Amino acid sequence: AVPFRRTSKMKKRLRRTHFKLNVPGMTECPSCGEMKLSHRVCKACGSYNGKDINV
Amino acid sequence: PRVKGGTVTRKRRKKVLKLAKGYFGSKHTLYKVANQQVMKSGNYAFRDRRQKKRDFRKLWITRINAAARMNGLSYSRLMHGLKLSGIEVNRKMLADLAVNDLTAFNQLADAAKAQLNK
Amino acid sequence: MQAKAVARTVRIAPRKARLVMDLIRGKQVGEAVSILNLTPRAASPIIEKVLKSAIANAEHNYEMDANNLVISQAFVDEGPTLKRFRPRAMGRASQINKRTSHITIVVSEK
Amino acid sequence: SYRKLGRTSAQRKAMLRDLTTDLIINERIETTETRAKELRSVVEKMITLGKRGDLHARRQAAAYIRNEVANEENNQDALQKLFSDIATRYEERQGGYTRIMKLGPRRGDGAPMAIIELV
RNA sequence: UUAAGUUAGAAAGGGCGCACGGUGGAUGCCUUGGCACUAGGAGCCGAUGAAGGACGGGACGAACACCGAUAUGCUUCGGG
RNA sequence: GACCGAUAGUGAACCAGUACCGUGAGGGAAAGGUGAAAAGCACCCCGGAAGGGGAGUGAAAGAGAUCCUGAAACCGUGUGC
RNA sequence: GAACAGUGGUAGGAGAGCGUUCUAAGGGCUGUGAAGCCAGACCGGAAGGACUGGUGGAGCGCUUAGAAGUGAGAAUGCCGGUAUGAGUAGCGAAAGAGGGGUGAGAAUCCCCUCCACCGAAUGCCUAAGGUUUCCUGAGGAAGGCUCGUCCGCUCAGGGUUAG
Ligand SMILES: [K+]
Ligand SMILES: [K+]
Ligand SMILES: [K+]
Ligand SMILES: [K+]
Ligand SMILES: [K+]
Ligand SMILES: [Mg+2]
Ligand SMILES: [Mg+2]
Ligand SMILES: [Mg+2]
Ligand SMILES: [Mg+2]
Ligand SMILES: [Mg+2]
Ligand SMILES: [Mg+2]
Ligand SMILES: [Mg+2]
Ligand SMILES: [Mg+2]
Ligand SMILES: [Mg+2]
Ligand SMILES: [Mg+2]
Ligand SMILES: [Mg+2]
Ligand SMILES: [Mg+2]
Ligand SMILES: [Mg+2]
Ligand SMILES: [Mg+2]
Ligand SMILES: [Mg+2]
Ligand SMILES: [Mg+2]
Ligand SMILES: [Mg+2]
Ligand SMILES: [Mg+2]
Ligand SMILES: [Mg+2]
Ligand SMILES: [Mg+2]
Ligand SMILES: [Mg+2]
Ligand SMILES: [Mg+2]
Ligand SMILES: [Zn+2]
Repeated sequence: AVPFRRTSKMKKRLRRTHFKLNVPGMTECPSCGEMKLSHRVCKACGSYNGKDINV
Repeated sequence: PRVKGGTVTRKRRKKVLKLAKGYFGSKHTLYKVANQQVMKSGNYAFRDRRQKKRDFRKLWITRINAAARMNGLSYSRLMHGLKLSGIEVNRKMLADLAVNDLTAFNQLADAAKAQLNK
Repeated sequence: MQAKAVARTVRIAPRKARLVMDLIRGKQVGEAVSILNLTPRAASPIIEKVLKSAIANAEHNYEMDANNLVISQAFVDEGPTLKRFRPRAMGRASQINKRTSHITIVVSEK
Repeated sequence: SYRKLGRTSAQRKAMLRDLTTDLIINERIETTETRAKELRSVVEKMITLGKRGDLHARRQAAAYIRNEVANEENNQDALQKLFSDIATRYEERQGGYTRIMKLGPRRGDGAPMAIIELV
């Protein structure tokens, strides 16, 4: 099966309506103030839940 | 001497694409389809300059009928009476009175009624 | 006042860079850096370097304050394509477009 | 249920045994998050044997723990460490000998990584 | 307040117009090279080793051009 | 020269009978243009570099080597309806 | 100029014209900005033609006549570019895991450990063929179906010894 007609620019753009990234689930790190992914160790300073991990 | 294609080709094609401004998608962008649509637009516009005259007469007649029936005449009877009374005010003008000066329209209608009641 | 940076002919496909650009367009430079740092995409480190280059220009060349900057323009343009060929079955080759991007960021005071 | 981790039964067993011994020796490893989540139960059940301490328990553990050096100084095996150091540490604690902390995606394949460590 | 009625606005995204870019290499202009001829020359080279090559030669990689272990040149006569 | 002007004119304006293809005979391309002059961007800044932003040079750098012009397709950013 | 009449059209006949390159003769334009290109709401019955602004940076119109490689939308036309399908199919038989290191950057490079696979081979030698791919150091644009600090890749050096 092959396309019977080429897809117009418009139909290509309508299809790509939902082809997007979302903003990360990010929050300010209470330790160092850099943004971190919620529920992950903060990469910048290595803190999680008010404790240093990378000790 | 050799004659390159040169600039004549793009000049001609650009003119067609300029006439295709506002057409949808590829029809304002690509020469071959813009050219077909501009051609088709010519046939339509010729046809529609004739239809326009049919369409406005249809509209005027509708409005004259509406105004006529407010004076207890059908359009048909009104037009018969106006012709008998010798009145040559045309449908464009009658329909204008019907909208803008209905008292004047009613005088013409009353003139028509007079001739019909004879 | 505006500061611009451009990365020309970066080896990443434009469609792929534009996914990430769409996250940061109009954001404050602080937020945009964060977004790029926590967005796991190939384009993120490339766009981060352009964004940081634009901020540096804003500070160094034009004495703008990096705290008050916003991304005012952000776009990806197609660079030149590296054309390659993948061998397929039955002795046929098929083209591969190794596309490149020109990545522009303009920062400006809010 | 339980996870398959993209591996055949035997491969998956081999990998869980490897990771289990790695976490006994090192006390903290980094791995994919889904591996960490599978590893918790398997490791905590080895610590339960260690806490039992009897010979039957030790041989059950010997069927799982790998033959690797946990301490070059003392010539202590992973099994010996499990049954001495780890078991003693967790005498009073009732389960939950491990914790998983999430790190975020690694370059290369976006795999969500995590630290798993003994508590 | 209730009822009945009417009408806005909205944009995930999209369309048209406009503005500004990217890509791409058309067009114009240009000519290092061609094409067709005219006048005149010359119409053969080789065992005294040709035509055409290979390998080499420089202070300095490869390649071109030039040269042949006298190798990026030798002598001589003229020119400058 | 009322011949061509870079898809033309030689296949070949360019290191072309080359590259490449074929066991071989043989087939056989693509590819011209910075600027008058390299004056070919000291120095500073972001970056591992690439690439940029300044500063310089220049008549011009949106002439910076992928360098005269720079159409269209095609790809984007903004937004008046 | 009046009147009267006429003016659908395929094959096709006839006529009148538009535009392109070149030449000749007038005449001109142009660094105070030529051609080309972009834009516009201008003009002509059509082909078409100007004007204004922008870009461009050196050539070009006009008149009359001449000569033609003289006009493209179709040839499953030729060459080039770029789309669509699409962030889709695919990424080419196979066991890895963790710790340490290096580094701008590491699932992918190095080291270590255990695990796993071949074993009339997936080992050792050696033809043909290839021709430097070998070793060392440096490198990361392209090649490598991902990545890359690595490499059969790039750059330097080096390396093949016979009665
Ligand atoms: K040719
Ligand atoms: K102009
Ligand atoms: K065609
Ligand atoms: K066998
Ligand atoms: K290396
Ligand atoms: Mg043509
Ligand atoms: Mg084959
Ligand atoms: Mg089995
Ligand atoms: Mg010519
Ligand atoms: Mg040209
Ligand atoms: Mg040619
Ligand atoms: Mg061959
Ligand atoms: Mg310009
Ligand atoms: Mg010039
Ligand atoms: Mg140019
Ligand atoms: Mg008729
Ligand atoms: Mg001309
Ligand atoms: Mg012709
Ligand atoms: Mg065509
Ligand atoms: Mg997808
Ligand atoms: Mg995918
Ligand atoms: Mg599909
Ligand atoms: Mg699918
Ligand atoms: Mg798939
Ligand atoms: Mg594979
Ligand atoms: Mg080697
Ligand atoms: Mg790669
Ligand atoms: Zn932090």
